[PDB]
Amino acid sequence: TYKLYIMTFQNAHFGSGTLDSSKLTFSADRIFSALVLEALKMGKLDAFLAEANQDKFTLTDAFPFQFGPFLPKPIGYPKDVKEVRRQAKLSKKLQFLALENVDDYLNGELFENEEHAVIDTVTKNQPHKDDNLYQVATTRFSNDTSLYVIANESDLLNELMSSLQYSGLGGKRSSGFGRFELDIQNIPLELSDRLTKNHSDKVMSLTTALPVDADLEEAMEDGHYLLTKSSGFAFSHATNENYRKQDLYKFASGSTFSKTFEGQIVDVRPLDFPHAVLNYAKPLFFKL
Amino acid sequence: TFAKIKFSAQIRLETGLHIGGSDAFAAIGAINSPVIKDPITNLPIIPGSSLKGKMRTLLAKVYNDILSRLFGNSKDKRFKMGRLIFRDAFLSNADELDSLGVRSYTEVKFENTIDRITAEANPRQIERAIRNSTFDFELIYEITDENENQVEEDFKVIRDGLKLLELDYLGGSGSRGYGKVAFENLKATTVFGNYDVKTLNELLT
Amino acid sequence: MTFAKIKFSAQIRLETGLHIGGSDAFAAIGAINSPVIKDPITNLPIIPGSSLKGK
Amino acid sequence: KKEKIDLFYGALLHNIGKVIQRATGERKKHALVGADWFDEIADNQVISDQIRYHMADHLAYITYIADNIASGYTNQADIFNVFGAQTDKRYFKPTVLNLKSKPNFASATYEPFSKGDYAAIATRIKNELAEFEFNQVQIDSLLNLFEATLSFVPSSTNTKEIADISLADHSRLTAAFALAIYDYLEDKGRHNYKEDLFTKVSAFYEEEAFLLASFDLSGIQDFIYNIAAKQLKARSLYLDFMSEYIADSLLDKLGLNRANMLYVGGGHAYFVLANTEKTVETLVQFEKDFNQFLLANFQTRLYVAFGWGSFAAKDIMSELNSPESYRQVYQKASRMISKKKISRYDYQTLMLLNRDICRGLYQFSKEIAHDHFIITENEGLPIGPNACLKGVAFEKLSQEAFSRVYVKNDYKAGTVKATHVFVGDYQCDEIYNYAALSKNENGLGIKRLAVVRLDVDDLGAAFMAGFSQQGNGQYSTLSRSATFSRSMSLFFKVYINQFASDKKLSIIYAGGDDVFAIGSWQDIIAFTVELRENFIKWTNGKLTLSAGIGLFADKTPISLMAHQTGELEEAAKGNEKDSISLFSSDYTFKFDRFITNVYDDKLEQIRYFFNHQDERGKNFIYKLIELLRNHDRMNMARLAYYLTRLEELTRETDRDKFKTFKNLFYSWYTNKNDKDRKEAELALLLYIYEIRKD
Ligand SMILES: Nc1ncnc2c1ncn2[C@@H]1O[C@H](COP(=O)(O)OP(=O)(O)OP(=O)(O)O)[C@@H](O)[C@H]1O
Ligand SMILES: Nc1ncnc2c1ncn2[C@@H]1O[C@H](COP(=O)(O)OP(=O)(O)OP(=O)(O)O)[C@@H](O)[C@H]1O
Ligand SMILES: [Mg+2]
Ligand SMILES: [Mg+2]
Repeated sequence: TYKLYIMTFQNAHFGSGTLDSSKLTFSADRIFSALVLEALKMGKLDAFLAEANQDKFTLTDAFPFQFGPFLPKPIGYPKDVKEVRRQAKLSKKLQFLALENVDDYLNGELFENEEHAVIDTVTKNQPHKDDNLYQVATTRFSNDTSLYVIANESDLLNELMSSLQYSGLGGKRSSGFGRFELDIQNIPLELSDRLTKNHSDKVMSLTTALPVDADLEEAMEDGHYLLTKSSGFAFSHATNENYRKQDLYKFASGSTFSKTFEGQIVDVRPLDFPHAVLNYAKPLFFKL
Repeated sequence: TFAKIKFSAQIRLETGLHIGGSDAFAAIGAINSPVIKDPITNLPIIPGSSLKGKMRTLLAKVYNDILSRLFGNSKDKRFKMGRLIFRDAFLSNADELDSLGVRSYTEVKFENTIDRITAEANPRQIERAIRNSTFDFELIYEITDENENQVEEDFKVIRDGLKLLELDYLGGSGSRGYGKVAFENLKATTVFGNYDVKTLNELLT
Repeated sequence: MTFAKIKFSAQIRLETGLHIGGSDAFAAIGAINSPVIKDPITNLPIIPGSSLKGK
Repeated sequence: KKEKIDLFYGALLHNIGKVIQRATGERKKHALVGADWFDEIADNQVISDQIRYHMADHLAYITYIADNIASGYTNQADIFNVFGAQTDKRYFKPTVLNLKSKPNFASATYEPFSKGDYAAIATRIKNELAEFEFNQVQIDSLLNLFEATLSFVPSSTNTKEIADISLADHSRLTAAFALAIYDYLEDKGRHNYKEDLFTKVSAFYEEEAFLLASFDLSGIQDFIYNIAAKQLKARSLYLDFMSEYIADSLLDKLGLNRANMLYVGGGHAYFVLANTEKTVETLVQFEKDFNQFLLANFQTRLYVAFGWGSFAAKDIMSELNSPESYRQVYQKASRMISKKKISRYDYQTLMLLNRDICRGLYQFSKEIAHDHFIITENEGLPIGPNACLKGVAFEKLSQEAFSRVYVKNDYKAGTVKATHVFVGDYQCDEIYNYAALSKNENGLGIKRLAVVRLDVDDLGAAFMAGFSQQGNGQYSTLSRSATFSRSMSLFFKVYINQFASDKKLSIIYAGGDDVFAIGSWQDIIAFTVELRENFIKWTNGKLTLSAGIGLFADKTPISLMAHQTGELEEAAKGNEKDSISLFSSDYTFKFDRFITNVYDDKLEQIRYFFNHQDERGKNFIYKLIELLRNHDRMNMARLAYYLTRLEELTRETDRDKFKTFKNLFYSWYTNKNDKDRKEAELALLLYIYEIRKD
């Protein structure tokens, strides 16, 4: 709920399913699994997990900051022969909206995803294997675009988040992908009043969430949500191999529900696995 | 003990390098092999994977463990993502190449092939970053409690992996030039954590 | 410890001065019709290693 | 379901008189001579009773109302007359569908042929209509017999106001309505005499009956191309028989069929159901039944979103200001899909979730030379919640439900259950040998495959907001949109295959507006030139397409092929949307300008020069390209020296020939519009490609 965490990324890689596609942002899983891996490289793991399980802990997904903070497209709010069809192909590559324009967006104004990166791909190989010819996609930000995981400020969190900036964030680390720098900035008040956690009227989630089983029924019939795919492998130092995770589906950021809910941190431990592989799905919301 | 020491060397190309790029559509009178450049900065780079795999194999020709814990291993349980996070280089002297008049930072070298027994040439236009380009190199050795007096064995390897790469090519069509390279201004600050600097910066030269 | 790497230093002091062809571009209207390959930052003649390897 | 059989055929056959009328022309009425010709075949009474007294028995008033809801001496007018153009007739040559002949491109010189050649039509009708059992087993084999033969003949064809729609579709779209009128009147619960609601009063239009359903097989693009290479053809064809089995099992859970349908091309499919208290919950049930089928197999890579629009019979006409609400008929079902595409996968399909075909479909890849596709059960390649899909040989009659035969309409149209899926003919070679087959017998041409990815621009715009320029009580009928949707579906799913006659390529999915062709590079461009030039004749060019061709080597991955030409037609969707883009993000020529000013204007004259001289060659061509790429103002003068210097060097029996080349070359080099320069920059590429020796 507290201060923004602006991050100047400069050639990161945030894969989604494959290695051939970076996705210009990252879910709250990517930032929460990073901090736990930082807290395990330090000694301060269980000091973070008590704070991770704490009620006041907040995160959100990454959204492009270049001049002011930007927000995801509120899914399911458009509330004349060709342009109403032509702009549907253009307001579908429209996903990241300015905070000075969300109130204008729900009443009608055209936007185009003012360009943040060139999501290209590079070709790589391993020369003496005869079958390693791979491609790593790449998001490459436009020299002033930042992402700001909005989080509750703490001495432990700034101790770990300033360790990610010299240890990378995202995929293909140890190859020059994801290495950034921090700028913790105060949240503007015209964004800060709409941040909620237990509101009840026409709210928008802005992180990948997964409700409790009683609340999960409540978000279906009134929510204009969007699913995800939290597959992949589990990064461990006590396995000698690599196992898959348990592949849960979360509600992507921009899922405009009718009211808020409470979500958990889903444990996706593989079968017969030593430690606990978690997945942050606590929600964080936004009024309209 | 937790620290993150960072190298900041200056990659200087005594012979102009080529790093291949990617398969795109070349026209008739166009460059057959364009160098990989960041899309936004229309300038050459050296990708961090290109520095890693050349340093990985050159140290494999000497130290054959010591190599797996510096570069990572999907096997070898404790050596997944071992201790080094490299970074894509960038042009430092982009303002200092011009005033030594250079109109475009990448030269285009024309080559051919003489097919044997028919003697008919087969031309080629490969693009290379010019010589006195200076790239900024940042190698990051992360200190945790799982080191246990290995923070000097792991610097007669990196500083020797640089020295092997001094006298070998760096990326692209080596054995024909294109990699006579130099690492300049070696220094190792501690950008995050608490660790000394004198015991390894005096190991240099 | 049977890994070494040695270098043959030499000095190519030539005679009958050489034309390793370079940019076969469309030249100027009365200028040099076929220049040589050159270092960009000094505009001096070079002998490339690829012209030394295939030859 | 006994009365639904007899109500359906007579709805299709209430205007079977006018093909028996205008062939061997009598004078009397057409509704009577239909049943007169019909009573000689099988002597069925209730179907003939629907033909005798439907223009003036509680069965023929449904036909009389549905003949009006279709649309409420002269050859068939063209469907591309009523647009933003007001000088054309282009009446159809009234021949039949052939599948191995050229398309009858409708020209304005076909007005008089209104009496003569109809006897060739009615002769073929006797062949299949005679030995006909009139059950629901051969229920679609008669629907072949109207689309293959009764297509290009007109309906009433008098001095009326409609004058445009066919007789095949007018038979379908009336018989589509008449069963939906039956289910609306039956599920309401009153059958006490039709004249009382239909002919005694005309207030049947003022209630929302016979709603418009639709679905959308989403994820259809990312499934196919994310995979020694012809396995992708069976993957893109597997999702057509899935796209039809959705459209057929939805009509199996109802009492409807392929008449109750307006479109099935490529995932999207529209319908005309009955707005009952019964059809709205058999859609929710079948959507719930089919989406859990996609989870156990495809794990939310695919999703089907059944949306429906409850429209009224008044909102389909042309008299009132219903064209201003005619888009709302499609929009109400399109708003439901676009809302169901958002809120997917309800509660217990997700709480149950949070806790093969990959090898089996390889067997289907070897079943692509077969032409008879069977709906078996629990055998191989599942396509529905208890069914499967196999391509069997001529050794058929092994426990079939549907016999999905090939594109024929004529050869395999003698067996039982003629269910037709029109897909992808001329898969000439395997994909890894289109590069090596670019050299001719002379042995010159460059070894590169090339892949076409095109689509028609404002097809969904002209489908819905088309026919909308002529008055406030404008034409804009559903029948004028069903025949439009039939005309494009008959173009792509049939006529592309003859455009790929022997053009050394493999059509993958000539479907909705998309065509994804991949073949040898010379005949992949000769295909595209003979694609839209045939299409603008077909569409009276007012509704255009845009292609993107990418030239690749052999053994490049198709995911790299289909994306780098998929995002290369996106550069052609942004030029003016009517544009080819060749090999790169530039060379985005307007398509009509690409043929008359590059491919035939300049490239012939470049071919005409160097194949009718001796002393020039590739060195002269290469220095012209290098002066065409840069183009300084200095290179205008520097090229003026270079061309004048070569007059001096020729042998003076070719100097005036070269002088007609350089006065014509330097003409298009020095301009201000910057138009013909990059045209000749491209026209030299395709000439120097096709002359390269190994
Ligand atoms: N069987 C098929 N084979 C190949 N391509 C197909 C097939 N069916 C449909 N397509 C094409 O794939 C294209 C892309 O469809 P896509 O996967 O985006 O689903 P969609 O319904 O268009 O999703 P959205 O409506 O959200 O864009 C469609 O325009 C269609 O032309
Ligand atoms: N057989 C068909 N009958 C009616 N309409 C069709 C048919 N095939 C395709 N269409 C229309 O064409 C659309 C294909 O969408 P696609 O994204 O490929 O292009 P588009 O929406 O027509 O516009 P654009 O080409 O500018 O993207 C479908 O949404 C559909 O409405
Ligand atoms: Mg299209
Ligand atoms: Mg289109």
